[PDB]
Amino acid sequence: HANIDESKIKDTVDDLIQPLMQKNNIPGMSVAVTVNGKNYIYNYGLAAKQPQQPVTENTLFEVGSLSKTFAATLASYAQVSGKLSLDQSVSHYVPELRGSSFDHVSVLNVGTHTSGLQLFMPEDIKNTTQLMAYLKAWKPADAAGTHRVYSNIGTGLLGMIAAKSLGVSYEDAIEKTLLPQLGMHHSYLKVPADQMENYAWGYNKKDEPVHVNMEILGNEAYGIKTTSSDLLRYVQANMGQLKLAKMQQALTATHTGYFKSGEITQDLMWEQLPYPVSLPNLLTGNDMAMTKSVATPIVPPLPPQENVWINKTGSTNGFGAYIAFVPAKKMGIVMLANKNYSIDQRVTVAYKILSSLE
Ligand SMILES: C=C1CS[C@H]([C@@H](C=O)NC(=O)/C(=N\OC)c2csc(N)n2)N=C1C(=O)O
Repeated sequence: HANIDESKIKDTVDDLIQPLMQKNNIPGMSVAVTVNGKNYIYNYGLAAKQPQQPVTENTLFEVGSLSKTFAATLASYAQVSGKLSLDQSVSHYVPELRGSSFDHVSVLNVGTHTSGLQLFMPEDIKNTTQLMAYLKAWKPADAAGTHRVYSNIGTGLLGMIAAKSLGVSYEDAIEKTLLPQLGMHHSYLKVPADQMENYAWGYNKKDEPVHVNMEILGNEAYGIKTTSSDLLRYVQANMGQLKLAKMQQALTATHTGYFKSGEITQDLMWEQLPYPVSLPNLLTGNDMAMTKSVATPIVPPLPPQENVWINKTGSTNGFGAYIAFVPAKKMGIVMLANKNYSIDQRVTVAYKILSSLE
C-alpha cells in the first residue's frame, strides 16, 4: 500500500531477513518492531521441519541469555520493594558463603558481571550441595569490581538472591509474579502441555532438532521461552509505554549504568551504547561475552537514560535472539530465530532496521 509506513517497514524487514535466512540456513524467524506507538510482527519460515509447522504469532522460541534481563528485573523489583540492597555482599544474603570470597563480592558485582566468576557453570555441578561447595572454594583472579567477565554463574546468583529476598523460588517469582505483572502470558520457564505444539525446534550446527537442557541455575541465565509479541511488550514496558507503580520503577532502574568497559556501559544485565550509534562500536560492544576486560565504576551511577541504544543478545544450541531499543525514539526490535547464527549479523540487521525508522 502507498503512503503507509507499515508497507515500508515490512519491505525493509523482508529485504534484510530473507537473504539472512537463506545464507545462514535459518529455518524460521520472527521479527517484532515498535515505533510511533505501533507494533509490527513479521513471521518467516518454519518452527519445525518434520512434521513441518510454520512460524506463527504463537510460536515460542528459546531466548537464551535474554533470560538474564529478567533476573535483573527481579532484583530491581526486590530493591525498589526494600528487600534487597545491591551494595551488600553476596554472603550477607547467602549465609552458607560467609567467610568465603563472597564476603567481598557485592550483589551489584554479580548483577554487572564484575565478580570474576567464570562464564560457564562447571559441568559436574548437578545440585545445590555441589554448587555451594564450589562457591565456598572459589577465589577470583582479580579483586571483585575491577574486571568484567560475562558470567552465567553470577547471573544465577543474582536471580537466586532476588527470589529469596522476596520469599519465593526463582521459578515462582518469574512465572507467578513478574511475567504476569508484565502481561507476558506466553512466556515461560517451563512450557505447558497446551503450548508444546507452539514451541519451535532449534536447529544445531548439525541441523538436528534440539531443545535446551535446563541445568542448575539455568532458569536465571538461559531458561526463558517466549513469543516475539511478548518480548515486544517487554521492550515497550522498558520504555514506559504501557500502563501495566513499583514494576515500572523496577524496569527503568535496570537501565542504571554502573560500569564502563570497552565501548559499553554495563547496566543491571542490560548493556548500552551511545546514541546515535556507531555500527563499528556496536559490533565491538557485542563481542565481549568470552573475554575479560577492565571495568571502571560509574559513581554516582548513571541514571537511566533516553539517548542510548540498550541491547542484549541470547543464544542456545538451537536458537539465536537479539533485542535492542532506543528510549528517546520510542523504538525497538526483537529478532528471534531457531538457529544460532552469528551475533554480528543480528546486530547489523537490527541497526539497519532501526536506522530506517525515521
Ligand atoms: C558467547 C556466548 C556466551 S554464553 C551466552 C549464553 C547467553 O545466551 N548462552 C549460553 O550460555 C548457552 N547455552 O546455555 C544453555 C549457549 C551459547 S552458545 C551455545 N551453543 N549454547 N551466549 C553466547 C552467544 O553466542 O550468544
